[PDB]
Amino acid sequence: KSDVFHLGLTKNDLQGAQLAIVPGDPERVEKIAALMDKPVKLASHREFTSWRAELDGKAVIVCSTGIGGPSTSIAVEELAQLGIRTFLRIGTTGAIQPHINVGDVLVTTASVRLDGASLHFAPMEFPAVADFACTTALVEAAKSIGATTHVGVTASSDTFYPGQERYDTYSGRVVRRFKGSMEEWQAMGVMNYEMESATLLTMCASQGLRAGMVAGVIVNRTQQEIPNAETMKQTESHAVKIVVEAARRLL
Amino acid sequence: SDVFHLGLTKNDLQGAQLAIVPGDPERVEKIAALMDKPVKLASHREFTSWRAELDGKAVIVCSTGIGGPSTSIAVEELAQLGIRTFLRIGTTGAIQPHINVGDVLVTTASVRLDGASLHFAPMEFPAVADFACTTALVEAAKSIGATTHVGVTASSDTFYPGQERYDTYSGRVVRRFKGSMEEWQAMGVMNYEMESATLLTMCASQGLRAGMVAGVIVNRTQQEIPNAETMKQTESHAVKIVVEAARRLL
Amino acid sequence: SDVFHLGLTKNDLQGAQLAIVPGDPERVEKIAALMDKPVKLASHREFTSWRAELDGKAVIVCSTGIGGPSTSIAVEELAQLGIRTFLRIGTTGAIQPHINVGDVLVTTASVRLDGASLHFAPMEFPAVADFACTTALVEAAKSIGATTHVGVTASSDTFYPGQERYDTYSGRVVRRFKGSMEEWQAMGVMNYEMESATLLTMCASQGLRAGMVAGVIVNRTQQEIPNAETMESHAVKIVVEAARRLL
Amino acid sequence: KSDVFHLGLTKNDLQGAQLAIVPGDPERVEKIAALMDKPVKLASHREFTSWRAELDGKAVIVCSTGIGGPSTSIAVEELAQLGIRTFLRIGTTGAIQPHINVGDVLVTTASVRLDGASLHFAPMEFPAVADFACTTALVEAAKSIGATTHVGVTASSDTFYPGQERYDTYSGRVVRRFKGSMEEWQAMGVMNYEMESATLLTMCASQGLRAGMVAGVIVNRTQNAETMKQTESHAVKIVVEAARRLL
Amino acid sequence: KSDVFHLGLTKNDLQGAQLAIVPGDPERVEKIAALMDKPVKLASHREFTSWRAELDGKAVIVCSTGIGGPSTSIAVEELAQLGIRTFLRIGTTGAIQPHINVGDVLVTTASVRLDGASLHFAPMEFPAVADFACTTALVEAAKSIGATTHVGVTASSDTFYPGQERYDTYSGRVVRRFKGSMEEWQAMGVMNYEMESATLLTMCASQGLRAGMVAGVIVNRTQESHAVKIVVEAARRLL
Amino acid sequence: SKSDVFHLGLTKNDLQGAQLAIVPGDPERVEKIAALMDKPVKLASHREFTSWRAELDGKAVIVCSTGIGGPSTSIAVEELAQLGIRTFLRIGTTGAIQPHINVGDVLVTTASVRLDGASLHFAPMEFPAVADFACTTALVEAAKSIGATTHVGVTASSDTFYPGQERYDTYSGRVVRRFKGSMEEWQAMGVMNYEMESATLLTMCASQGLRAGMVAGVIVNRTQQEIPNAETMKQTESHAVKIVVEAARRLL
Ligand SMILES: O=c1ccn2c(n1)O[C@H]1[C@H](O)[C@@H](CO)O[C@H]12
Ligand SMILES: O=c1ccn2c(n1)O[C@H]1[C@H](O)[C@@H](CO)O[C@H]12
Ligand SMILES: [K+]
Ligand SMILES: [K+]
Ligand SMILES: [K+]
Repeated sequence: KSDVFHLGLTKNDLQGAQLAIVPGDPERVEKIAALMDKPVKLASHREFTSWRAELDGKAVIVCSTGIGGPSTSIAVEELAQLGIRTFLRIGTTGAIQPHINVGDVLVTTASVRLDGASLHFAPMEFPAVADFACTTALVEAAKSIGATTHVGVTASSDTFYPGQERYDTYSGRVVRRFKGSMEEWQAMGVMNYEMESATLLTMCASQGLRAGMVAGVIVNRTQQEIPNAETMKQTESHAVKIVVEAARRLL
Repeated sequence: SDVFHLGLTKNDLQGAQLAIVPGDPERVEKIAALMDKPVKLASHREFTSWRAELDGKAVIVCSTGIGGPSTSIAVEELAQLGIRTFLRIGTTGAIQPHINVGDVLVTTASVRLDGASLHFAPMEFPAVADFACTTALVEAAKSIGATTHVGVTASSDTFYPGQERYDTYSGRVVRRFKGSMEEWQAMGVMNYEMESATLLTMCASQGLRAGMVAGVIVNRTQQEIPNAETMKQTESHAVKIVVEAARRLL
Repeated sequence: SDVFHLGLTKNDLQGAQLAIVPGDPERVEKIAALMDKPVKLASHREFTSWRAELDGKAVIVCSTGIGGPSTSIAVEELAQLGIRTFLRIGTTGAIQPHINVGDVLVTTASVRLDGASLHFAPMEFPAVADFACTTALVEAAKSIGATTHVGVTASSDTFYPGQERYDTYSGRVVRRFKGSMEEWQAMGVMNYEMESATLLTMCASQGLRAGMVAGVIVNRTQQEIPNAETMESHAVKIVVEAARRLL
Repeated sequence: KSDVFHLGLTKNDLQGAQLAIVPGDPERVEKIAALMDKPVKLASHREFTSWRAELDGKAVIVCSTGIGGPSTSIAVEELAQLGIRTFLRIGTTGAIQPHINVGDVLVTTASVRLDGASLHFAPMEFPAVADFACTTALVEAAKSIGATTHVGVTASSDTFYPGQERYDTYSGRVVRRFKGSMEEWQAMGVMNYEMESATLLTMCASQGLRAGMVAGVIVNRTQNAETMKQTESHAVKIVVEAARRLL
Repeated sequence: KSDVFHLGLTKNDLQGAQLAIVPGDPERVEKIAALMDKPVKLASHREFTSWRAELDGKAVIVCSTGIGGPSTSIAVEELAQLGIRTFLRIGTTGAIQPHINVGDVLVTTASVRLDGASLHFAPMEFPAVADFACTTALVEAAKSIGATTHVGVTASSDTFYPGQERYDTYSGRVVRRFKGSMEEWQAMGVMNYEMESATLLTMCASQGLRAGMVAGVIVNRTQESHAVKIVVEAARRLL
Repeated sequence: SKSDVFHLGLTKNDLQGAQLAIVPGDPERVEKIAALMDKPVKLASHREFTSWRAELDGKAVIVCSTGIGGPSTSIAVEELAQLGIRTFLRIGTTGAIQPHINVGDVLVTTASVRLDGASLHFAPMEFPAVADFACTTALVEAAKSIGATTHVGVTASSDTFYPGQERYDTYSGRVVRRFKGSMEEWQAMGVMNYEMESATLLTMCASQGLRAGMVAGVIVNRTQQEIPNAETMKQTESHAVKIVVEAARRLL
């Protein structure tokens, strides 16, 4: 029994939930859901793992999107069908600005559309802009936690390699369009790359859905250290604490 | 004297770092008179500039004229003079049935139906407002009890075809814009105006802060032409909001 | 009155079918004063409009302000008012080493580096001047004896990055425009300005006649901004003589 | 532990393999592997589950891509880093031609690029084309198996909904560009919609890698479970047999 | 021998010519040349047939381009290599405005770039604009010949069928882009369709060569000798 | 004057039931391709469109030139399809851009980089300029039958011979921004060669239910110094022509 093609969920399964937290990794779903009351596994199909839970007496969904806009668009669409109206994406990310450290938290106001799925919802002229309420909740939750936060634009790429101008690859080549592109995003003040927000934010802002995006900085292109596992795990839980507190303000 | 178009010098600004940029040169005077020590600085072309003081802090008011090109000149030369924050105040025609004339719109980002924004960033880049600025605008409109709508604005290089107006000399709109208004409407776009895409883009991609607020004068979905007195209170209302917002950003 | 921006009525025009359209409102009166019976009409925003008379015919002078968007407003509403021929007089930056400040440039067509022209025709459509208007402009220029250059113009939505000026706040220009000036120059492009692409496209694609002429106030192969200070009535007298031939 | 960032694989894991079969669904990896000799699990991370097997004494990889071009581009790139030079996508699909029925097998010569990831590898003018040897192998194996086979173009979309012009959705609207697009693909002779091939074929064709695609039609858009299953098993047999001819 | 790859012409063959009249049809070259002094056949390769004649004691070239921008661009480049600096195209065309009649002469000021080759010389933003002295000579020649002449914008298409929105084809299909395009061109005041001017004009205007465009109307979509005489007389004025 | 089509000057009767056409660019090459077949006979010649009929294993086959470029290619293909042709085999010569490809080698195109304008008149840029599988198979097999050294892959199809193939030895010596550094990119992407008709041919056929294939003889290598004389070039041309005819046999 399922009301949607991919997620293997019913409207009944949601228990009146209208907000979902949407990480990329199916394995981070339970860990996120465990921070709320009465966490319970719902379904798991392909890259879509969903759990339901409770915040302040209200039902909340946690569901993975997988990597990239296409699978993200499927989860967002099918959750919307089942009644979700607010989406909070939590992620990890690599920063392209020197002044941003591993451990910091990024809140995305809007994304550069280096994806394709967003164009399936709005013409490129349309802004991949986050919901103001969502962004406010995220920024506020970050501050009441004491996290060092940066708010601004994020480049959202359909690839991990060429679209983020990595040259350490099989071909060692990046297509004309992306040559010298990172230095250009940096000069334009772009904070980071990730791979889902352009699709998420465009498809929501153009369909009367609310969307927010927050991420933990676990690496920095422009820095020379690495550094290590324990801070990456620590920062991750920061962002996770943050997205849950934000969700609390939006219920 | 220092910049080509505005005819202003670094000295004229008095260490001012924030600017309110209306479109109408004739509205500059008024906005500035709402603050302490209003003083006229210059007037060239569509650029009239005044200095004023807000909580003891120098602030500039400078008209942009209609459209991205002249806006982009005003902002650039002001940034050259030290301005880092820009708050646009304007008038708009709502295109959502639920938005009544006299409402206040705060723009988080704009649909880029202009050309000047492309001179700063490729189309993929979001014409997104600065968070602090948008927050200040929202909190000002609320503290003043204005019915506020917060969302996306379609920013057009034309008043007529780009906003799909057919009541014209030619009566035709180019293919790309045939059926575009209903599209924007279905997408939740609040309104049309003609500067924010250039503004938000050129600021967000150059390390400058920008926000925009506007008062609704018309509604492309309602039939009653607005009351000549409501439009006036609304404008002064949007103007009250932008001035209050600037205080938070000083 | 009859229109949303200009504050004009058909009556104000007095049967005028031609308009001279400069950018700066503060020189509308100065152009009007070259003709007979100049009378100010209106002034709202960047649109200052005057009426004059040339060889016993009514002529309008109305400023566009800087850029296609306000130009598109002026042109459209003037058209509603009955204007069918538009002659733009402007200032410009030369990108060819041999063009002197004070020279008169007549534009056959423009490189569309704007956005407003796209609101009238797809990019494939040429931003081309009306041939009668261009002939009148060239013929009038030959009458005056001005050092004149005829050809293509780059029309930009910005004064700075779109014309590849680097002396700016950021000192950077977006990828699209890096090394663009050199390319227009190699293509034989004469100059930069900010309104002709919009004007010529919206007119050529709506059955309206349009001409374009400008005085050089900077050579960009030398510097980004004029000194200047400076101090071309030549282009202005040419646009008036031209309008004379088109009445 | 790992030579790549996502797949969690080292070169040793491939045991010299140069060919990978790439399904989308991580849970179909075992079943495909199970058709070959000495099938063994390798790793599972995110949507990337990988198995190794053997075909006529040669090491073969099966690795899922997840849904869509972005994750696909990661799987292919990292596998290429591990030494894979030939990629065969196996899939399920919905036909958009009236003459293409469920149970049929489609071999894709090239794809309509309705995705974003292909552009990170080559400009839009570049063909998202399959490698000829792979296509030959897939076609010949299908003929060997007796499958009703269609060889041609496929539409590859970054979405399952608007990009395939579905309206039975939360918004009930499809963006301008995709309005009436299905009927156009149909009149152009396009066989089907799926979600990975544009990325897969473009990134391979522009990087000296071989790629091909076969899929089973389980559904027709213009108009049961057990016959859906029996079809997939046949398209799966097809890809495995084609793999043999490419080793 | 030849100094160029396709035309099979030598610089010597031009005898100093600096102006070319460029028809589309190779079979039309001889006819045009025979309206001038001392017409001599030069070469004939692929769709490029070239003659030399003499006009007012000046060497002039007549060279066919074939149909379409690509071969047109080959002929122009290779003629420019041989010293040609001025190109006048003479063509046939279908008018798309009710007021233009078959037998009328059209002079093109600029073209809608519905082609590909023009993009090999300038970005789409660049106008496919004709040279002013050439357009002037064509317009003044038209008066001399006594032809009903319209001056304005031409739609230059890479195809004869779908790009001119013809549906009477094998497929009966025209691609999204060109569905409803003819009516829009008409509403924009576009005069006619043809297939070479966008390329010709763009490549000349962006490379410092002079080009002009004139054509006889052979059909009107809403329902050649003059044009040839005009192009020859205009060539006189440009020597 | 008896033609069912606007340009070609051909009637259906002329085809005598033919359903396949060989479509070279050069009008002068039509006669010589038909000469590899039985009972060849000239049908017509108008503009750059010269056509012959001939027999292959007892079946009527058309040979018709397209002229240089997608526009006249698009006319020749459309009007022949009207006449009944359903399969098109283009044979050309080409300049290779890969060092490993030798002059005299033969290229079979699986799909083309669309550096043309005519293709867009049949399908948006997203659509692949891809060859029919049967035709490509026929050409590859035929290449083996003849014994040619064959490469199969992607071709760059450009609307110009000069700036679009990044040639600088020109009147202007200028190459527009889009094409600056393009040959090096195509090379890096594995593209085999440049030519000027295939993007149009392949797109219009693949998006209109027609079959099309592309084979070419390499008469020059852009990466190499030495340029072969007409003798070895004519020799190359012969091989490709033999291959297109042999390939046609398998498609009848
Ligand atoms: O380099 C120059 C010189 C003059 N102009 C210019 N660029 O653009 C034109 C603007 O409308 C206006 C802005 O200065 O004046 C024109
Ligand atoms: O509608 C028309 C009518 C005539 N022409 C045309 N389009 O294009 C020109 C081609 O060179 C050639 C193709 O028929 O003839 C010209
Ligand atoms: K995925
Ligand atoms: K203005
Ligand atoms: K040709």
